[PDB]
This record gives sequence, structure tokens and C-alpha cells, in this order.
Amino acid sequence: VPTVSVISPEKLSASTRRRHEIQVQTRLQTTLANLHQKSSEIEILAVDLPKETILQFLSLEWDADEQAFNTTVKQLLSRLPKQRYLKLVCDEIYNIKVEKKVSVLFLYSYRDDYYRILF
Amino acid sequence: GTTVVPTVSVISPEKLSASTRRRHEIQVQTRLQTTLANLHQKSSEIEILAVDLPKETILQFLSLEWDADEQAFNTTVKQLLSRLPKQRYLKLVCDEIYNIKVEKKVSVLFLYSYRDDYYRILF
Repeated sequence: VPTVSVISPEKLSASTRRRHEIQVQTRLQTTLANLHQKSSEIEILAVDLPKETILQFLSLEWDADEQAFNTTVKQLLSRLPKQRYLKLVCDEIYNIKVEKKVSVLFLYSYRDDYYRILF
Repeated sequence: GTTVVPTVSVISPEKLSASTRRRHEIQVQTRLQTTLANLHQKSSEIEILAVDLPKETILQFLSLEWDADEQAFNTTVKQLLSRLPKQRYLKLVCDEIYNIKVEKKVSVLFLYSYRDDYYRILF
């Protein structure tokens, strides 16, 4: 059970605050449990894409099932100009994050000298 | 314990000469050295931060830079806040992220929308 805190736009009652705390702890139980099925390896994926696109790739969901991954790929690809290259980038992310389960993937644009970490 | 050579894959829109591929590999392996080194500076703690923001805003927060300066963090905060409607709440959320990720050096932070039931991990 990790440290948790709630920060809300308006004042919260003690009971609303504890319900959110329990709600989120519960919804994350499975994910947290799975956290240890990951290998401690670090990989880098170097791509020719602008910073803004690297950011879009962070919406990919690689910590659920295959359907969730595929859905987020479909959504990502539908919101960007059609390009086979984007799909190939997603495939490699799938291989690295899902198949090989690597905990720390640096997604780095060699064009823009910009990275984000897919954990 | 000084220079780390992480595995690297170059994926290019068009065929890459062995020499171009090499150049890109050295570029990214070099540029990431500092980052990779400070990777053992992080504590093994996991933390959750629950917020009332939609998925789209959660995703925007992933642009914050917490692995360098307080300066680099504050710069990404200003950019983030400048592209969303003015709201004290946003800065308050940013402040807690700073404390968790930079001050306490927490490695795994779940940023969780209790409105949309949507999280992303800030590592």
C-alpha cells in the first residue's frame, strides 16, 4: 500500500477524502502487484519524431491487456496523419514494453534531442 | 560505475546506413548519460497523487521535467500552465509533483484522476 494523497479543487470532508484514498488504492492494487513482473532492464528507442509526437506516445497503455494496447494505438494513429512509420514505432514499443517487459524505456527523438520515459 | 551503455534501437522512417545508425546510437547514448546516472538517485518508494482532472490534462502533465534542475521543472510548469485556462488548482498540483518527484526523489508516482478513473505513471 503506497503513500497516497488527494488534492482537490474545493475543500473536502474527511469522509470524501478517505473514500477517494481507498477508491484509488483499490483500483491500483492489481497494477501495483504486476509491477514486479517487469524486468529491471533499461532500453532506449531512438526515433525521428518531434517532441510533440513523443508526448502523444505516452497515451499508450502497455500495463493492462493486449486489447487496451491495441485500442490506444488505434486512437493515437487516428489522430495523426497516416504514416506506416508511426505504426512501426508502436510495434517496437509493444515488443519492448509488453513482450520483453522492460521497466524503463527511453523514447528519444534524435531529431529534437528530446526524451520521455515509458514506465 | 561511471559510463553506462544501454541497449539502443534506432527506428527510422527510411533505410539507415550502418554509419548513420552508429551516429544516432552514439548521439542518444551520450545525451542520456547524466539522466541514466541520476537514475540511482531515486528512492524505491511508490506514491499516488489523486486529482480532479480529466485524462487529457493528466496527459499534459507528463511534459513536466523533474529529473534535472528545479529550474527546468519550473520552466515546464510555466509552459504547461500557459496553455490551459488560468486556475490556482493546476499550480497546486504542480507543487505536489515537485515535492514528490524532485524533493523526495520518488521513482514511481501514480498521477490518478478520481474523476475519470485514469492514471499515468511519472517516472
